[PDB]
Amino acid sequence: MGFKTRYGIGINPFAESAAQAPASRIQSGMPSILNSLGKNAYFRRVYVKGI
Amino acid sequence: TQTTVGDIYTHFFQETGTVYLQASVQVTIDAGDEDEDEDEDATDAAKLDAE
Repeated sequence: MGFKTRYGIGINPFAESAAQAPASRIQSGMPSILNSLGKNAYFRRVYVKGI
Repeated sequence: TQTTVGDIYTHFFQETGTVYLQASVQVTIDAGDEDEDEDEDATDAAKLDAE
């Protein structure tokens, strides 16, 4: 017996928020190295060392 | 092991479990030229996990 399902995820528009225009009119909305890696503006993470 | 951008690597931590890591900048994993002599802390595996 096996299971199977399909979900998919996607980045949000204006995620990078550092550029004023999309690259190629129609672009993939799925996260990747050049579009989502440590460039989103909705989330910031800080390590805590000392405790 | 020399990292290459965009590639995927996997590892298992002795205290927290396994996790998959995607390199963003090319780098030498070991320490470059460190993680010897001055450590005097723990086993080989515990040294790699710290780095």
